[PDB]
Amino acid sequence: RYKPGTVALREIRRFQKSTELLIRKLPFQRLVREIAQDFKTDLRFQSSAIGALQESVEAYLVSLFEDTNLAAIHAKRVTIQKKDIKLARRLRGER
Amino acid sequence: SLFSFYNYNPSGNKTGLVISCGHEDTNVIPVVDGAGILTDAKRINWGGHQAVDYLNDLMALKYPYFPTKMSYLQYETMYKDYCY
Repeated sequence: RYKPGTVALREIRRFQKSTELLIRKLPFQRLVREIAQDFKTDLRFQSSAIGALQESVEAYLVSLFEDTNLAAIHAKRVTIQKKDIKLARRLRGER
Repeated sequence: SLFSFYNYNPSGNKTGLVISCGHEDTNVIPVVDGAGILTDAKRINWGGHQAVDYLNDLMALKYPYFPTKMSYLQYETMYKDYCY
């Protein structure tokens, strides 16, 4: 049979060199549409602004995620938790 | 307005008061001996068009999350049917 962890680093390497888009266009597009509903009504968009939004969000999530990975290994751990995320938010200074 | 007054007073020399509610304005014209005294007429800048626009604005402000867009003719039907 198999062992966990080695296939985890395997598709870490598989997604590491490839630099594709990750999250699909349509559901995040709908989410952007409903999050702009409450400020102004009957707002349209364009396809370049949605892609700019996707790029900024994936950049934010990656830049938070290896930082919270570093926060996880500094407490001698591999699995991430709530308090690792709160510590990353506190140390990066959005509070 | 004076044409309608002449229609309902065909002698052409009567004395009366005319109130006309038009599409874009409302006028009050006094008539002396069949001749309109235009130095005493008055006008209010309000008509049916402004009334339907007023109803449309009130409905837009009342329900800000209405999912369907309503046309001018629909608001005209609501103004014609249920206003008194």
